[PDB]
Amino acid sequence: MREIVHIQAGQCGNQIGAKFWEVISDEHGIDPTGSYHGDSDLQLERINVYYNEATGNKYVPRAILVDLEPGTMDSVRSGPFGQIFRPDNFVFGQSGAGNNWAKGHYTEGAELVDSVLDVVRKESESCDCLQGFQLTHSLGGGTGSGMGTLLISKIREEYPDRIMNTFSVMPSPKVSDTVVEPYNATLSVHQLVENTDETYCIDNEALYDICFRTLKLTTPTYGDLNHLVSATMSGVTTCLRFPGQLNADLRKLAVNMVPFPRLHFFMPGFAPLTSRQYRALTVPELTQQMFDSKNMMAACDPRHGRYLTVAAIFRGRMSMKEVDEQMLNVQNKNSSYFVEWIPNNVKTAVCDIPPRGLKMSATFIGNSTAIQELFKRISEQFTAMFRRKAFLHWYTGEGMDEMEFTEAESNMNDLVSEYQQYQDA
Amino acid sequence: MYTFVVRDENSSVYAEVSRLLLATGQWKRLRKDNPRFNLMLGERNRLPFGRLGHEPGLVQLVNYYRGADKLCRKASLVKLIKTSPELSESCTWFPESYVIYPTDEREVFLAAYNRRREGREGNVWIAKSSEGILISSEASELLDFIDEQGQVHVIQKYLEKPLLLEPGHRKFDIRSWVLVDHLYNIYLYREGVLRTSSEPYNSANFQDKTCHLTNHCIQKEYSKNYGRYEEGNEMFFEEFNQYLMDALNTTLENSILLQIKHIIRSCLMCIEPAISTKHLHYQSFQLFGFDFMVDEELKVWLIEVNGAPACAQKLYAELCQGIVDVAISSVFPLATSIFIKLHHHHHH
Amino acid sequence: MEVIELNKCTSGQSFEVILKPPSDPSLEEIQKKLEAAEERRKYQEAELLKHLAE
Amino acid sequence: MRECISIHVGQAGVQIGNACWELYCLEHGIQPDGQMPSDKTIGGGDDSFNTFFSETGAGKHVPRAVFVDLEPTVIDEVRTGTYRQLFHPEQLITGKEDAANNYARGHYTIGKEIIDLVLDRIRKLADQCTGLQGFLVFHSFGGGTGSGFTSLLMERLSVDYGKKSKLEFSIYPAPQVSTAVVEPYNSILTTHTTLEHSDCAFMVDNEAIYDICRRNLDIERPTYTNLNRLISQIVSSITASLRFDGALNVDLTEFQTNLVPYPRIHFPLATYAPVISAEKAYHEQLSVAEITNACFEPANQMVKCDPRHGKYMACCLLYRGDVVPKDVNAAIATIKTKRSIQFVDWCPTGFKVGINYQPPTVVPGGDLAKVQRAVCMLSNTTAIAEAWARLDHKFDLMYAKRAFVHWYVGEGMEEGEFSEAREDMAALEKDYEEVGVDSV
Ligand SMILES: Nc1nc2c(ncn2[C@@H]2O[C@H](COP(=O)(O)OP(=O)(O)OP(=O)(O)O)[C@@H](O)[C@H]2O)c(=O)[nH]1
Ligand SMILES: Nc1ncnc2c1ncn2[C@@H]1O[C@H](COP(=O)(O)OP(=O)(O)CP(=O)(O)O)[C@@H](O)[C@H]1O
Ligand SMILES: Nc1nc2c(ncn2[C@@H]2O[C@H](COP(=O)(O)OP(=O)(O)O)[C@@H](O)[C@H]2O)c(=O)[nH]1
Ligand SMILES: [Ca+2]
Ligand SMILES: [Ca+2]
Ligand SMILES: [Ca+2]
Ligand SMILES: [Cl-]
Ligand SMILES: [Mg+2]
Ligand SMILES: [Mg+2]
Ligand SMILES: [Mg+2]
Repeated sequence: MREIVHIQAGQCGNQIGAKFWEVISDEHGIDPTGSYHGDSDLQLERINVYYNEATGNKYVPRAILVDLEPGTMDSVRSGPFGQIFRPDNFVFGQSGAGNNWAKGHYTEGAELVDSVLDVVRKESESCDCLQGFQLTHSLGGGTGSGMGTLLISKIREEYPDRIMNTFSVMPSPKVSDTVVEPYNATLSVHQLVENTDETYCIDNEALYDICFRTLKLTTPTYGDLNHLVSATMSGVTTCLRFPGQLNADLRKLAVNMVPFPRLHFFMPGFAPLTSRQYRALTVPELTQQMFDSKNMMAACDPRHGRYLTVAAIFRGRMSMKEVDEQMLNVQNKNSSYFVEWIPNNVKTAVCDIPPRGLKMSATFIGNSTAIQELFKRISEQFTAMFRRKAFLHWYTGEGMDEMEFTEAESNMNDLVSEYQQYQDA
Repeated sequence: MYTFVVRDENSSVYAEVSRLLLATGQWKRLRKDNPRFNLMLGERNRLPFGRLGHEPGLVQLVNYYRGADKLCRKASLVKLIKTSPELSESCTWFPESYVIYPTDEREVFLAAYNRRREGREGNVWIAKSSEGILISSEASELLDFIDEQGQVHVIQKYLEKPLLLEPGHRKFDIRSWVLVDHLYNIYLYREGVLRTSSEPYNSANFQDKTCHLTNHCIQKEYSKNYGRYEEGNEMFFEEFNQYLMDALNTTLENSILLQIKHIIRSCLMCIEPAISTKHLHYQSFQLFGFDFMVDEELKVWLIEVNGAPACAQKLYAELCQGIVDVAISSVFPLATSIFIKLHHHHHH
Repeated sequence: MEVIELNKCTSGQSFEVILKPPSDPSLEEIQKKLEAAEERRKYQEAELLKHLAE
Repeated sequence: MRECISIHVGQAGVQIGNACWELYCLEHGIQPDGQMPSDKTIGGGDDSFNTFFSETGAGKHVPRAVFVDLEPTVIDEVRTGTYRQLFHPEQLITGKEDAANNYARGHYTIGKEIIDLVLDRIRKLADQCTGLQGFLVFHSFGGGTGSGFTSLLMERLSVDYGKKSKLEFSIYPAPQVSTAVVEPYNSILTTHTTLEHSDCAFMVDNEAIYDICRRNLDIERPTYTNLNRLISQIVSSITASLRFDGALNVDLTEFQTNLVPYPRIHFPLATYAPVISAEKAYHEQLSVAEITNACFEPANQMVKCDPRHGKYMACCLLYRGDVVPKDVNAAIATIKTKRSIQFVDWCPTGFKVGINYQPPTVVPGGDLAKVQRAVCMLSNTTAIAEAWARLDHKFDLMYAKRAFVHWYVGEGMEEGEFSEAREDMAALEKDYEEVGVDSV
């Protein structure tokens, strides 16, 4: 369990994916040219998890960039860390997907998917011990949604014994491009329920509310939203990128977080919430905030459900004793919100290296049954249109039948019911 | 905010404790299977002491002493007294008792029974199990009823010369409530009760068990004078004391209570090293109910110890408050004591 | 309180004190279990690749 | 002289093994490079220390140990560490990917493709023995390797060395340092499969070691380094009789004879004292009576339980330091009249005592202060069944919902093995109750 193969698909996937590599490259002391200029050796002890090592001790991200149009991928190549990425790992078409899941999954993406798998295969063959894949994408578009889930199905066929992880961005009407986003999302969730081990549910609804209500950003941009995502992604991958005992690899994380195969949709949290402050935050303050609903990246009330499992990660120099005390304090004072039939379902890790700009930070990963509120929301938006078969001609024109929409709906409604089952157990 | 759990729904005492705790607004009740608790109001049977004191960040307390059943079982109590050097066979305040199975002591029981057949002495004994009582001077009868049953019984010398309340010429027993906290401080509730008999005692017919058994249950049913002299055959200390002062020219403290405090302390200091939670990973407290008898010589006799006692109706409010004050709030502080601390350090 | 079997040497000594007197599967079977588990894995994987093939 | 082979499995087993052999070397005066000046028989011999060490013509003293771990990072630190010279490369065995805290993955999946290698590497050591006693196996209950692979190894060792004895040093799971939610599952599973193949197993609850470190060593948040150095002292006390001159517990067979009358009930409770902080500026050294009295305090046990509410089947007192039989008997006499110590009717109420004049050795720069006398009591009490009750309860809570079960089934295991293992534990809990409790 060493190498992870990163993939980023579509506009959203490549933009958040780009920021992700900008952030962790800084943490690991890698510069835009791929040279190491760090001070600590904690930075290079598990660098091979995400980076391949070339001659001159250059470090190249094990990342594959995918899109059905060259637009966003031209921007990435011109971006801050644009030149770090392996040129051959840029795989793109020309037609685009037009925010159509069917196009990314069945027609346009089918034409491009084989060339992506050729790059995935190249990377995988050089891995001493490939542990799995992590994908970044949105579910509301066409490429990242349609082709992303197609890649996942293909990767599982060729690598059935490796972990499949995803950072999936959920669509919200408050931050919407098109009206067919619920369709694309529902079709995608059906794929994710079956073919992933662990999905970090990142709700654009939540990212917007945080920027608006908390960070006091009157007019949030996608750039502002991504500041939060890149911070969350850096957090939840901390245990993977640095020396540690708890959840140090993708498989061990899945075993601790996933009591049932389908219930692997996680609610990420982060503290302190930052925007592009010098407040010295105490451990009790980190613990209170990371568990605060206003710090959750999925617009769900944790008090409306129960925690099946939780993974907390504190970063920075702090009292190990105090961290343990506070983590026990929240459990004991809110024991009703943690299921009693999974004893000690809250595991905690600590890393001496904090993220950029902060002295102390805390990342929260929770498998709550309250996540059903997210899927319920999409289901209502879905049904509102589907009952009148509105905007379906975009999909039937690509060869899809209405039956496939009906099935995808039923399976997501089942997922909701399964969460409700264990919320009352 | 402290947390607790209830695992004994049939406990009147700790049902009131549960109520009082909630009223402080600083105690929250969890589900009875939630392990993250500070306090357990546990069950009577097979309380899982083995699962206590293994929750990080929680000082855990329970309302029972593991191993306290040694004192609260008929057969166990007899064995404890006769085999414990600090109690010994030379125990002046416990009636002559023998454990009988349907090891056994049937052999030795008859030995002393003969000296009373020979010695012309009152050879009456009572048999009981830990319903199911018989009183007779004939051992042949006693041993038969035990065999007719299917559990362990104990034969005990029946006090034929009990003290009798006048007017009435009637029997009684004293009930004292003792609280042992986590520090093993022995607290005697200053309010006891006399479960009196409402029928005149009669040492000619030991089968008419209504003037012989002072049980509030047997009295409220089988007796026809229930509630004549006192409300529900329950005389309290203020009255019983005045009676002793007027009739016998003595006080309750002197003539009886000295012996009671001696017996309570002697019984609990005996088993202390076997049940103490001084250096344990969890801690225990418990409410006990000692039952005593008083002969005509104003000598006190221990009958039994109850490990799960109920209280007198008008004494619940005061007693239950005292339990929270001394046994619970002592370990879990909130934001003229009703007890007498039993201690004595005689140097020799 | 009786001491017995007292043994002494340069590096130490040992004894006993009494306070009161008295009042497998074969290699074949293992390999079958490991293989039976291996085949159950192969079946579950085959069912997956069959589902994906569809 | 008869040899003993140590076997260390998984992170816990390996890292504890490191601490033990570090301590063995200091106690025997063996340097990191394997040389031992005090040993005058160069290139061989059959002294008591040769039970754990072999010899080369160069004068190198090599542990009769095998380290196994399904991933390399931990054992790699041994290959590069202070005692890199001490071990021969073939003694250190590593896979590529681990069992991911999954018993089934460690037992069935990954266990199958490395088991033959391990046995052959053990066979290499066994061939160097003139009269092999048996094996000491160190591992954790919670880990996938420590639980899954160990059970497979214990089964095969009973096939290839059916006449040899097998002792366990098992780490019982504790949430304060646990790394998985499914450690209860792995524990019941490995205990069930290992039960018939183990002759005597010493359980160590990390909870107990953790609080002893907090309480007596003033360590705010103990690390595995703190835990292992303490654990190694207890292991040293237990194995000292195999490595030094004496007449009590001089072979692995005698451990079973003295501590285990009933074979299934083979989990002796260990109690150790005194544990003193090296940072403690002023310390009054404790007497024989004081440390012997401490052996009956739950706060000093390797597992938190209450021996008062159980019964003893055997009791061994292992002293190290300034101790003579007269002081021991005086202490035991005093203790017997102050504490609740009830044996089973079919056993004598007594203590088998062993004394080594050499006091405990401590690691330089370690957390433990050097004391002039210490003791480790090994008592087979039924009260240790509390640990089984704690474990089985957590098991029942999760299994009732089949939580995480799919991870095991996915590795080829059958859901039936869960209930079979649990049923075995139910029988075990019942056996303890019959022996230890009277009908109230
Ligand atoms: N006392 C002590 N316990 C340890 C140590 N290392 C791990 N543990 C415990 O062992 C349990 C996990 O088992 P491990 O030994 O780490 O796992 P493993 O044997 O390597 O098996 P894998 O799952 O394949 O990695 C946890 O509950 C830890 O608390 C150690 O060095 N000392
Ligand atoms: N040795 C004795 N001599 C005289 N009377 C006795 C006696 N032992 C018991 N009694 C009578 O029996 C009555 C109560 O019996 P005991 O004291 O055995 O409680 P119990 O166990 O019978 C009721 P519960 O089942 O509710 O605990 C006493 O008040 C007394 O009248
Ligand atoms: N957080 C975030 N979400 C985005 C971004 N761009 C698009 N989205 C969301 O993703 C959905 C559109 O999918 P998109 O990635 O643009 O189409 P694709 O290129 O076919 O994958 C919409 O619901 C948007 O809200 C971005 O930069 N950041
Ligand atoms: Ca085309
Ligand atoms: Ca030699
Ligand atoms: Ca055997
Ligand atoms: Cl053999
Ligand atoms: Mg777009
Ligand atoms: Mg091709
Ligand atoms: Mg491991």
